[PDB]
Amino acid sequence: TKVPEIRDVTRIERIGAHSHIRGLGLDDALEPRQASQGMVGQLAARRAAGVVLEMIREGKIAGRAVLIAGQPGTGKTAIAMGMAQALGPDTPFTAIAGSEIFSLEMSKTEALTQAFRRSITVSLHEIDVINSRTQGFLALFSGDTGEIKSEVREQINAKVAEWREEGKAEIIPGVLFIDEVHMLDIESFSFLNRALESDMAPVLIMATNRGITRIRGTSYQSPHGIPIDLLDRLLIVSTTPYSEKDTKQILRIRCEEEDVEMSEDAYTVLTRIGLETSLRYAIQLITAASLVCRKRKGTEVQVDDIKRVYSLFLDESRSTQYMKEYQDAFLFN
Amino acid sequence: GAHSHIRGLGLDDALEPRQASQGMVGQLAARRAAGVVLEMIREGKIAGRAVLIAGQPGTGKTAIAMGMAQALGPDTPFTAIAGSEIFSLEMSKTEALTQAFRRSISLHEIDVSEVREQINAKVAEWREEGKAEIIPGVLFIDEVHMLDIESFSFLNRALESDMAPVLIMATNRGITRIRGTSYQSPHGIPIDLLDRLLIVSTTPYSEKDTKQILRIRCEEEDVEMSEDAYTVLTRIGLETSLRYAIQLITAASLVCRKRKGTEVQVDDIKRVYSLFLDESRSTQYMKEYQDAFLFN
Amino acid sequence: TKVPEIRDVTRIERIGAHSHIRGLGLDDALEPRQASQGMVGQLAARRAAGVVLEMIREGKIAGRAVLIAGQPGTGKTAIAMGMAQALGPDTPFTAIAGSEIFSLEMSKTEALTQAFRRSIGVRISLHEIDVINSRTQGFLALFSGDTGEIKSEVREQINAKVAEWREEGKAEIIPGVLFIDEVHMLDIESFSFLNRALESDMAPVLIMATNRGITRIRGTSYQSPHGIPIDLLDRLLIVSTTPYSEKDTKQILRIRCEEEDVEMSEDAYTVLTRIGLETSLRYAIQLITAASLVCRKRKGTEVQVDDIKRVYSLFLDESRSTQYMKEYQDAFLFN
Amino acid sequence: KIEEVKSTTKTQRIASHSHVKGLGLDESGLAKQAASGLVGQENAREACGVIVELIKSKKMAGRAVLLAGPPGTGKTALALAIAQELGSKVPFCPMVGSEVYSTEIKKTEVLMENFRRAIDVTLHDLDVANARTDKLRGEINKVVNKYIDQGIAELVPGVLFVDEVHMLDIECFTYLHRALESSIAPIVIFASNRGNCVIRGTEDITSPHGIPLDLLDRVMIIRTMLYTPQEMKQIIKIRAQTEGINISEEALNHLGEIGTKTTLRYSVQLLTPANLLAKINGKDSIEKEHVEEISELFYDAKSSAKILADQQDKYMK
Amino acid sequence: KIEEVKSTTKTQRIASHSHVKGLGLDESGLAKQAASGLVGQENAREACGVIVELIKSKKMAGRAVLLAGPPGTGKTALALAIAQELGSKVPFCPMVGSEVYSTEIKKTEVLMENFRRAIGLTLHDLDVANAKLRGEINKVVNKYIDQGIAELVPGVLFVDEVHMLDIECFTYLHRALESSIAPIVIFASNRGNCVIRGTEDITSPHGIPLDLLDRVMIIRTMLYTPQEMKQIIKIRAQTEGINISEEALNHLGEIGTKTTLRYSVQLLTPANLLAKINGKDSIEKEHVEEISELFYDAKSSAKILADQQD
Amino acid sequence: KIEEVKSTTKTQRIASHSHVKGLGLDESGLAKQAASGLVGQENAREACGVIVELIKSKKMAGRAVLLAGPPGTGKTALALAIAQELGSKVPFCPMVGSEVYSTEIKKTEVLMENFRRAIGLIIQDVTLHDLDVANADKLRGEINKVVNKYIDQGIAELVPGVLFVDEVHMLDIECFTYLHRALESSIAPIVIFASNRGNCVIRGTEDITSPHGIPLDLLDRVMIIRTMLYTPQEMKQIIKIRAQTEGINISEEALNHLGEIGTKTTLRYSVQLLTPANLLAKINGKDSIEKEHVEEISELFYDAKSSAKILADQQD
Ligand SMILES: Nc1ncnc2c1ncn2[C@@H]1O[C@H](COP(=O)(O)OP(=O)(O)O)[C@@H](O)[C@H]1O
Ligand SMILES: Nc1ncnc2c1ncn2[C@@H]1O[C@H](COP(=O)(O)OP(=O)(O)O)[C@@H](O)[C@H]1O
Ligand SMILES: Nc1ncnc2c1ncn2[C@@H]1O[C@H](COP(=O)(O)OP(=O)(O)O)[C@@H](O)[C@H]1O
Ligand SMILES: Nc1ncnc2c1ncn2[C@@H]1O[C@H](COP(=O)(O)OP(=O)(O)O)[C@@H](O)[C@H]1O
Ligand SMILES: Nc1ncnc2c1ncn2[C@@H]1O[C@H](COP(=O)(O)OP(=O)(O)O)[C@@H](O)[C@H]1O
Repeated sequence: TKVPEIRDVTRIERIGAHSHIRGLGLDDALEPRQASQGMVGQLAARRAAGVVLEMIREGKIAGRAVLIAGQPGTGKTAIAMGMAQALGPDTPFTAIAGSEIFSLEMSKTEALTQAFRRSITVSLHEIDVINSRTQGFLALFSGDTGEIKSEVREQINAKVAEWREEGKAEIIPGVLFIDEVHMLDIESFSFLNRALESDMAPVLIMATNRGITRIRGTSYQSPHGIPIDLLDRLLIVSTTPYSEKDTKQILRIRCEEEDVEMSEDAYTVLTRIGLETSLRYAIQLITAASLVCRKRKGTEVQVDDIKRVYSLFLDESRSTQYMKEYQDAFLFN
Repeated sequence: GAHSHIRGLGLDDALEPRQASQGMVGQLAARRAAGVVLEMIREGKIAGRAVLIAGQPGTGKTAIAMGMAQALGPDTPFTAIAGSEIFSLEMSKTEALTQAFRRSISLHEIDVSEVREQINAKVAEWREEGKAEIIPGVLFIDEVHMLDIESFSFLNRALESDMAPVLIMATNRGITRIRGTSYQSPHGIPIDLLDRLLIVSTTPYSEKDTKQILRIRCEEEDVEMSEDAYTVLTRIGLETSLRYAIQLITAASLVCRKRKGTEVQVDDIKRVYSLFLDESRSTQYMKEYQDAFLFN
Repeated sequence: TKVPEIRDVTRIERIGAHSHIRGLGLDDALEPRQASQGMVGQLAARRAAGVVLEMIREGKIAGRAVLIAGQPGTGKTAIAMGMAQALGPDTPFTAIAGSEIFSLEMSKTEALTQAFRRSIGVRISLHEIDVINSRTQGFLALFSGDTGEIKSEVREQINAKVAEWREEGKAEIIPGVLFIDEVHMLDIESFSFLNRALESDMAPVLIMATNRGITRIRGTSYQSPHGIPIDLLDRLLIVSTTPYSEKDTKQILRIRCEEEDVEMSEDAYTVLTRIGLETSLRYAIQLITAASLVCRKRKGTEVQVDDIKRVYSLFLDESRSTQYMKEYQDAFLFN
Repeated sequence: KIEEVKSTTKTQRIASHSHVKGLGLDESGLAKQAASGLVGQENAREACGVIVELIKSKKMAGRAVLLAGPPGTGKTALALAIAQELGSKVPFCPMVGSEVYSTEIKKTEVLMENFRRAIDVTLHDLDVANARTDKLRGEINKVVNKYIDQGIAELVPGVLFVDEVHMLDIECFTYLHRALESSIAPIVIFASNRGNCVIRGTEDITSPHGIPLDLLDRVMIIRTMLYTPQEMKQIIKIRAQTEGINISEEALNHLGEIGTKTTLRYSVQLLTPANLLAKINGKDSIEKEHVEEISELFYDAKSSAKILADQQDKYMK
Repeated sequence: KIEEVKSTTKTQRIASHSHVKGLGLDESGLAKQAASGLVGQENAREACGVIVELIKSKKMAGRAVLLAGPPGTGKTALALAIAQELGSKVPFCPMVGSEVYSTEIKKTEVLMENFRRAIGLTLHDLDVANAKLRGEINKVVNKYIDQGIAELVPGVLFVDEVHMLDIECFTYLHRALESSIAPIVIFASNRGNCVIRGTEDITSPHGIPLDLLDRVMIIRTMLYTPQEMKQIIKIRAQTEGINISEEALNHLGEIGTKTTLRYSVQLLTPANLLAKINGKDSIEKEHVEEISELFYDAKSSAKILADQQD
Repeated sequence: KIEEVKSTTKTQRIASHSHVKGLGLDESGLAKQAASGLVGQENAREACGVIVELIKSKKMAGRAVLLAGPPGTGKTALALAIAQELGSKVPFCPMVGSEVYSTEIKKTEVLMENFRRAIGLIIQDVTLHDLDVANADKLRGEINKVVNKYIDQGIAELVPGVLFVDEVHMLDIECFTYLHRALESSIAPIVIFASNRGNCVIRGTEDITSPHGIPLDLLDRVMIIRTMLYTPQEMKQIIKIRAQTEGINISEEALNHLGEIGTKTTLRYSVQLLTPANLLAKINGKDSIEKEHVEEISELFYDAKSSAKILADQQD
């Protein structure tokens, strides 16, 4: 009866690397200016997110959704995160994965309705941590799990039904981000079709990095692991992989958000690993490279403190290339 | 349905078919071999055995067992259920096949879970009275190669009863994988049941035999057809099927009626042939299309 | 409250063949002498069990187990039977195979707890106390055709009963010996139960036997040695048994004749040994009872080579028989 | 007791077929080139002119229609125009084949609430007022049977469209086939774009169109052909003037050559985000500079996997 | 309380063996050529004589018989001759291995009522006269044996098609076999190496696991010669009132060698009724040339269906 | 209401790691050759010196540590060495990934009882699973009402331990979701994985191959350290230390033969042949072990790699 004061359950650490994304950064005639609200590069895909931002406002997106298909490490989230900011200064944005719906504490219905209510002030699911059951104690009650009954879900759905015309309660459809869309089977793909028939459902952005793959759940192959009844209602934005000039600019914003002054010699060697191995690994080194400079007391990361942490921590490309060699010598007689 | 003109197998007392009798036209061997079983039912020796009618679909496989009920006593039940008819959602495989044996005895009209246990207790001593007697059924099963061995072991159970009807099965497949196990067996039947049943084989129709059936079914749906229309309709009866050549009867009785001719000419049969396809051309067309799309 | 007098309910038909072995056949300095206490051969695998017998005595087998890797027919059960006799005058023994846990009357945790309950010996085994207080059974073919239920609360009643009898000095507990035959039939929902049962102090010593090489682990899709998970193979002691020679095969068959009180001619021993090198040792033992019955039919009780060349053609072995259906079905694959 | 439950219809399903008025036929039984919304497809439009005769003259007892053709050749429009030939708002409930794989509700209720959505008031329209379920339909069927035996409310058969039919399993084909042998059942028009497929649930039986042979011989098959590049523009021209989107002639022919490489449902989908991009530049219609700009921002599904697969080999060595 | 429950037996499985009355052996233990119904099978009928003496001497403690041979070569007629020789009115119940897969009876119950069809006093007919209930009959059968008014006799259990039993039923066949009361379990197989049902990665001989194969004695049955198949059908014509001619058996043995023996015995009763329609008495050579064309078997029908369809 | 339930933490896993005292690092962060029991493996020991600094500086919010390397190299000895550098007996709970497949126990009640072993508390150190055995979701909920009241008064203190999870390719995809959810909540312990494979199928999907059998949404929060194989000049030093902890004298020629076994097989197989090579040495009346004893036990007992060859070669 009295829950507006407990509206604070927001993911800060997972989406905390996208702290320098304050919007798409577009002009009044849809043209990116190569540096705007922290976003750097990606000229082709950022313009296509502006056209989607139009069709949400006039109301042409009803019965449609967006799909972002590109290589991993090419800003598939930072485009979908800035669209939460450019659509409004306070929009909900939940970025659950595809494999995070196959759990054992709930079904695939209680784990996908929990995403469709976390993206509709406060979110609508945020009412269901206080108006459903009393929790919020120490660590093992995060390990333990209670359920939110459907009869609780029709108490809140009938509460705000008369507050809509009251004026003080306003609804804001946010943006749900289902990463790794091919992991979902069609026992849940027929639940996205049920919820997008509503009058308050958010815009549904998905992402994948797979070509013609198999639909999980059946024995047929479709593009991107999405059924063909739902592929014929999608807008597909594609991303282009970064270059040797865009990657130098990305890490310069991230060192600013983590107060480490690196030399210009160290910046051209950190994009050298970024061009070769990965982009989510090059920003991972920055914390563990500064901590070695602090123990030798310089407060300025040189090129030797990069090639030390490059030899200590591996990456995903080398950690399986070396175990391939050992399982080859183990196979040999 | 489309078996409404058969009133028996069309046999004399010496068991030789006269090739045109009681609606049955053609099927020289299998109508004679179903006269032996008609003597083996009357002599009370079919117990422990059943009939299987192998052959292509479109080949009298329903009307032979349909005629085997009216060539018996004058009012005898007949249940013709398919193979995959038992795979429902309202009932499991022990509910559907229980209502098949309760129908061809009808007892199922007296039934309509323990209601099956009270009527058998009711008719236990009502049968010894003699006011209304009991009769056996001619229970049919079409396309038995879609059943599984959780239902095949029920057929061995239900045939033990003294009030059981004569089972008549049917298939059109060769050495298949058994549904439920991992072995190959003939006709999709486990080998405990293949070694105890009579197998009848039907041969497909000729040019002359198909035309006599199309002449009969036109007189049952009272359409006046031309003579040149018949010799082009049976030509569809030999290349495609018989259930599709019987399907252009009604659908070309409207094209002639729309242009006010009251006689189905050769042009109308060569018009509805180009509108309503069949499974031999439609499956060919998308296979011919999806291969061309696969190339570039 | 009153069950020491209903002592023994045992299977006499499983362990009825290997009763001609009383001990292991070792000296005081752990070297075999090739003929002692029933044993006939395998001097390397019979003194490696002498090291295992020390670690159970000193108290260092807690955490490990024994694996016996060898062929079928070269005496894997008779080696583990020697550890039961040499660890005391009465230590329990249970020969349960791998494929007897897959029962439709009890789950795979009620069929492995009873194998760990039969091999805990208390002196005035622990499973025999439980089978009597539950219900009244042990009757003719109706109670063998039927079954009963075992309440789970009775097990902690008696496990807490002996927890008050042991420290008094009246009752003494002894860890037994458990044998798991054909370990390549156990799955990973049972291999993770043996790891959760060796953690105790009153647990028995596990002895496993297998005749498989690199076998797929049952329950998953990875291939390992012996069909055993990797968390268990790095705790095992593996002994290797070799096939028998011709001098050892006649010596075993010489011992098994006095147990079934048959007198065999000196010519028939040479042809019974040649079958023991052609099919198996277990098959040549099986012909002995069925050869003397033909001889008592013909009045004179002494089996020559005539009888051994008669029942060899009546009763086939399990290797020569499977060819005759394959050679028949090869003519059936052709039209 | 309540008979004003006016509208409870999935409008977003049939929003793309707002211009389909009728079949566009002559009184003799021939098809015109462009009439009542439809354009071209003279063979399948005459074949649906026979189905609307056998429905009205009580000759469709037990039969059904399978519209078999490539995707994007208007199988939904010829099955929607077949509902306006029956006359005066005969209902229409389209559904995909993969709709019945819902976890929260059983498969026998999804296909049942679609049958009671096709049978003015629909039968599922009365089943949402009386909720504020199998036990409720015993008395709701009773009162509509009470009304017709009184002689007030007339019962009409609808059209029930099942698209993507190869994903229906064998346990749901039998539930349909038990309902086709009723007296008040609607026409159960299917749709498939495939050849020989495996029936879902048997794993060894290859069948035509993913359909069992029990139902297949109660089925009339109609073939829809592909579209010419001349008749492709006349489809986009009707959809541009029904939505209020002016379009230049030189830009319409470029949008009609995109639909000769992809499906037609990709070209009609580009009408809205090209028009809203032409409102940024301050124009009323769309030109060739706009349609060429959308075709480099948005991709079709088949040419988006070709981008990722041709980089999949070069990313993994 | 009731002890006249005289007959409840599935008498269709043993209706085609109404001529077997024993193994037909002499005093010294050899086999005659044609005695007591059995014809041929010399090295298999003497093998079943040693099984009979191994039971009465109580030396079959935990063993079973496996009859491995091609179908049509007497695997059931030998298993009925054991139940006939080993005492009079000893129960016999031939089951098929595909009978434990029902949809209303658990495999615990459908295997338990098959053991108690074999143990006579049968244990199954006591459990049908008053119809757990079975435990009440235990005290009833307790008082009969110890008072001496009734004896306890075990029978013969015949498991045809053992390659279709799964791994859960084999353990129930292994536990209940090892009593001092359990009847002898006779197997029957016509396959070589197969996959154990329930493991699907492990191959074993005859579809039988190694727990129940190294305690089982194998007896092989050979095929039939065309001068022996003219003797089997001569008995079935005599034990049914069906007169026949010499030139009929000359053709009925040729159809025997082609398909099997069990199909030739099926073609007697329809061939007799074809000879009663025309008003004859004996099956001449026209009828056997006719019934072999009107009817078929499981091989020539499946081969003519694969070719005509394709 | 009890806080003296002293006996917990089963010691059969960590019985072979009594010589591990810590990482043994200098004041500058460079590795020593042999310090605090650990010998060799210098590159993977300096990397754990970086990780153990990140736990104290609280920058390990929602991360984990992989340890990829061949078996017999000490990825369990390293993970124990950083559960003692945190300070004053912080807990440690090792496991095997195929232990979540118990019969009667639910799949989450092996992981929930494993997380409560690695969270530690006149003050002595007890765990959250230490209190569960004393009083016995309702029995697990009233224990949490005791401990949260204690930190509000100022007596108790919660510390995170180390949850070593070995054989990570056996955890199915319904368990990694739990390991992604209860890793970053507030005070969850450091989760350390281990694997010795390459591209393995994620168990429960049968189509999606992945590096080390780990979902890709979890692998991008993981720092991978590589452990290398040993050389025989320091592999002798590993077996020299294990002999002095158990009190077993040994000769020079014995270790040079036992070091050759540790290169043909794992290192753990050469630690297996220390107690049954000493029990046979006391029978022959020799306190110290000569070369003929460890030659004798290496001929009696076999490893799992060599014993699988014997049964396969003699079968065909
Ligand atoms: N065009 C861009 N503008 C700003 N930041 C970017 C851009 N592309 C990538 N990034 C940064 O790179 C990181 C990649 O994040 P994410 O998009 O989740 O990876 P992926 O591309 O694999 O989905 C983010 O922290 C993001 O800030
Ligand atoms: N020998 C026959 N004589 C007369 N009509 C026949 C004959 N065989 C088939 N028909 C007709 O052909 C149609 C096919 O029916 P059915 O027996 O179900 O086909 P199938 O041969 O595929 O089983 C029926 O309408 C039946 O009347
Ligand atoms: N060294 C031995 N001493 C005595 N008997 C032996 C020896 N080796 C084999 N046997 C005999 O071989 C038979 C095999 O028994 P068992 O070990 O159960 O089978 P397997 O050898 O197939 O595992 C036993 O009857 C046993 O008497
Ligand atoms: N003959 C036609 N007349 C009018 N519009 C058509 C015609 N054919 C196709 N369309 C348009 O093309 C689209 C086809 O829809 P649909 O039937 O789902 O495609 P497909 O034929 O691939 O299934 C519809 O939006 C419809 O407006
Ligand atoms: N640096 C080291 N110092 C001392 N002992 C070590 C060292 N590394 C490994 N060991 C010993 O070697 C054994 C191997 O352990 P580990 O690497 O965990 O093997 P695995 O991962 O195959 O179980 C351990 O018992 C440990 O005692």
